Amino acid sequence: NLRAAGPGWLFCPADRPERFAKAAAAADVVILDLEDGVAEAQKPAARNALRDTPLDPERTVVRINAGGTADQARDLEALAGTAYTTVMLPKAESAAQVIELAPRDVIALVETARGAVCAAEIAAADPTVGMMWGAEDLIATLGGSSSRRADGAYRDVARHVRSTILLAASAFGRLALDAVHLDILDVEGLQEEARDAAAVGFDVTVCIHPSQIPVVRKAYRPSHEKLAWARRVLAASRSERGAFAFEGQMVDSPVLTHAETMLRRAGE
Amino acid sequence: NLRAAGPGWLFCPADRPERFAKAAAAADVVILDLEDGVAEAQKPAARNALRDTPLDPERTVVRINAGGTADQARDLEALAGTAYTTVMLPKAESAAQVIELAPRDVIALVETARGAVCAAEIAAADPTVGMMWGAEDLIATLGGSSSRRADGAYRDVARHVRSTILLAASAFGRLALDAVHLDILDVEGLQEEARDAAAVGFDVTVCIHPSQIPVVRKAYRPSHEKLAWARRVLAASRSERGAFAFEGQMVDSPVLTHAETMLRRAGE
Amino acid sequence: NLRAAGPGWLFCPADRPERFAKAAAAADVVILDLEDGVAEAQKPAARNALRDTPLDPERTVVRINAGGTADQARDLEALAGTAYTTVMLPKAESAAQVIELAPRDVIALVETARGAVCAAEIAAADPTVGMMWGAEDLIATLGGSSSRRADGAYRDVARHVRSTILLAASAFGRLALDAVHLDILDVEGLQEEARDAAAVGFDVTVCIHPSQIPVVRKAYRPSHEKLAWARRVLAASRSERGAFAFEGQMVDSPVLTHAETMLRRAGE
Ligand SMILES: CC(C)(COP(=O)(O)OP(=O)(O)OC[C@H]1O[C@@H](n2cnc3c(N)ncnc32)[C@H](O)[C@@H]1OP(=O)(O)O)[C@@H](O)C(=O)NCCC(=O)NCCS
Ligand SMILES: CC(C)(COP(=O)(O)OP(=O)(O)OC[C@H]1O[C@@H](n2cnc3c(N)ncnc32)[C@H](O)[C@@H]1OP(=O)(O)O)[C@@H](O)C(=O)NCCC(=O)NCCS
Ligand SMILES: CC(C)(COP(=O)(O)OP(=O)(O)OC[C@H]1O[C@@H](n2cnc3c(N)ncnc32)[C@H](O)[C@@H]1OP(=O)(O)O)[C@@H](O)C(=O)NCCC(=O)NCCS
Ligand SMILES: [Mg+2]
Ligand SMILES: [Mg+2]
Ligand SMILES: [Mg+2]
Repeated sequence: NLRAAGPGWLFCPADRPERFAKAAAAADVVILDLEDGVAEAQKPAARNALRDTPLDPERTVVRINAGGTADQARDLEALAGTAYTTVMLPKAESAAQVIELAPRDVIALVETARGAVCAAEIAAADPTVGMMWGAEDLIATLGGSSSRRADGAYRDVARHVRSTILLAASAFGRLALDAVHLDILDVEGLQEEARDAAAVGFDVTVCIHPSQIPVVRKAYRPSHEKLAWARRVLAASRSERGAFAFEGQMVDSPVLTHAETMLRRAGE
Repeated sequence: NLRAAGPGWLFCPADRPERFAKAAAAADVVILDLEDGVAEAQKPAARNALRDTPLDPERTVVRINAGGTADQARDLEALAGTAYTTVMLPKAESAAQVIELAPRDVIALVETARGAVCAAEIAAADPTVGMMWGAEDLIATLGGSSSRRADGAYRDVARHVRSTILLAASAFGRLALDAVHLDILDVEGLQEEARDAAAVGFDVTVCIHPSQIPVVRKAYRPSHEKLAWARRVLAASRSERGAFAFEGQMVDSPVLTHAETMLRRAGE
Repeated sequence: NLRAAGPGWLFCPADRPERFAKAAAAADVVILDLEDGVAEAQKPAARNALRDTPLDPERTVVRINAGGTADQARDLEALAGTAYTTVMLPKAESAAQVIELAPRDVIALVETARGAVCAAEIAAADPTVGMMWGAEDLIATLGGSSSRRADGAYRDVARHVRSTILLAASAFGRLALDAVHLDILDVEGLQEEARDAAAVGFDVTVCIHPSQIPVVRKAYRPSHEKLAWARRVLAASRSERGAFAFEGQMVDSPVLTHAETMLRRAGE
């Protein structure tokens, strides 16, 4: 039940076991990384550390290597000596890549054009429990050079893939995870992203530094002004029958659902 | 031939029959609503109203309840006592949901992640004559809480689904209907939306208040500046062979088509 | 190997053979146009010009007419008398339209809703070596009247299709070609577009005037500021193993790939 954890998930390289406990303490869910966070020469040591420094398997996911690679094979061998049951699959590009990871639960990280093109097949695969997107491998594999424009906003194709993943995940009832914010000190930019992610239905914002978790948790709580409105409209709705105008707005079922969702997030 | 009616379509709850004639007078097409506009407890009375206060079936559509619901069964039973032949299907999620509504004409309202993912299949279904998108059920079903950002623009996933629906509809020659504007007094925002809808090829902007119709109709006629240009380029084109530069712009077939479409709209 | 040619491709109407050598001199690759650049009445003459005034077939593409048209038939007949082996297919709408052009290499120009819906199938077709998108026929066929909003940006549906084609192209290892800039003297607007195109992984910006070519070649060279950063981060990486923080940013494999890609571009 990762769907009950909290929105602040945190990457930690698997070759840094001295930080595992810190990460577990700071975050709702830790993603121990055997992939791009760790250099090739350091992967074997990272795998040893996984086995030798267990976190709670109910709140820890392991990002393994891409399908068909020698590393993934070594990863799955190492995982056989752990109690970890959920993995994150990078460069997820087909349903088959997820299905071969049975009986583990899988979070598919779509971060290539092929993955975007196949997002719905990947989402529908049986072991999938969530979908994440990655802007940086996406731009890298497209042969590009930057995921953001001068003003910091994501370039269109990244914005496009983010929506693609959110819909693919939601269409098949999977968790949706938003991309990492690479500018560590940029709490302002992270706050804006997290608030928007929360508004559109993402379940999680993945973080790369523990200082980011409190920003993400706060961002997933609706503002005082949003909560006041949620309260007002739901109260007025108790006296109405069908569509009605409230504070100049046409309100009915899905709008009341937004209000309920806001109060739910405030409560939990 | 809804195709031949104006762009101003107007929802009216079916449990408000004293407003039917008003709605029919103000709008090009009326959508009598048996779904979210009407509370569950009032649906039977709305169904009775549908039978007892008929509107011109050549300019009226009935939004029924979602596929697989007991409410949709009751709606279709009530529909049997009417002349209405076009229905709007909310939460359209598969070609099958549309096909089972034969022999009626169907406008598919895609307002869920699954709908967006399956948009093209829904558009290609035989009884489909139109596609609409719905931002609020979309966000609600995603688990989100806000369809628009602080400055009022639709969030990315809504913009994405809008374009998805326009393309799916056009690829199969269906009418495309743009989403409702819930801020009733926000004539400014409606105007902005409706002008853009007209410019990209939407056939209709759906309205929730009769005061919105005049705004939509005006927004769908190109501005004086656009029409002057259309006239100029087309005049110039009659003495042209192939691509040519007009007022510093490269002009060929599709640009001339744009100009003709403007003048056609001014004509209509 | 059009992939090894620069990013500056130039359309020239096939009924203007006195400009062929000029085109060839200015551009990296010339696209000789038998479609919309040429009026129907001038097409047979254009076809004679193609035969009578040959360009280097290793650096020339021919845009033929759409699938199923009498004009395409005549285009292919005319082409049998040339050494041209790559064609551009306008209004590309299915894999079948591409496959029937074997054994020639095909750049599929997607510029209709159907094309956008079928983009991945088109890209995957065996003869496809490139995908381009066309904003003006897109709006034209949707029944719209302008591809850009007041401030000059492309409307959403065009931005949507652009990303769609970039992903489809890249998912199947095809060249990705960005859309023409119709405002000839707007070199500032072209610069912005081309820089973004290069940043997200487009291989080509297609031009309609030889004055645009220098702008495009310059835009595909990363700025002094970006190159400075690429040098720094890659130098720093040779001292690191795995993810590291550089100048406040989380850095790992794909980001370093971005840097390498910038330097590769500066080298070319
Ligand atoms: C980028 C990174 C290497 C920075 O290292 P750094 O220079 O040591 O960062 P800081 O100096 O700001 O460290 C601050 C504190 O937080 C800790 N910390 C930083 N990142 C951490 C992480 N991902 N997990 C656990 N603890 C972390 C540090 O250990 C340090 O703790 P301490 O002062 O109590 O000893 C680190 O943030 C990191 O590993 N991020 C994740 C990278 C990753 O996994 N990428 C793969 C997918 S994007
Ligand atoms: C939101 C709503 C309930 C507001 O009702 P309201 O409080 O009466 O709004 P107003 O006071 O501004 O109404 C003004 C006039 O316009 C009429 N009117 C308002 N909305 C109307 C509608 N959708 N159809 C017909 N007439 C309408 C009212 O009857 C009133 O007429 P009158 O003065 O001649 O008697 C109403 O706009 C409505 O029902 N909209 C449609 C809701 C819907 O169908 N949602 C589902 C799909 S999104
Ligand atoms: C738009 C167009 C007709 C402009 O005509 P124009 O008025 O003659 O252009 P200019 O006056 O700026 O010409 C300037 C010079 O560039 C040349 N030139 C302009 N466009 C050229 C082209 N597409 N190919 C080769 N040479 C071109 C002209 O011959 C002229 O050369 P010169 O004066 O050194 O002898 C011409 O640019 C053109 O044909 N563009 C392509 C249209 C097209 O192919 N559309 C279909 C796909 S989008
Ligand atoms: Mg990655
Ligand atoms: Mg709805
Ligand atoms: Mg075209």
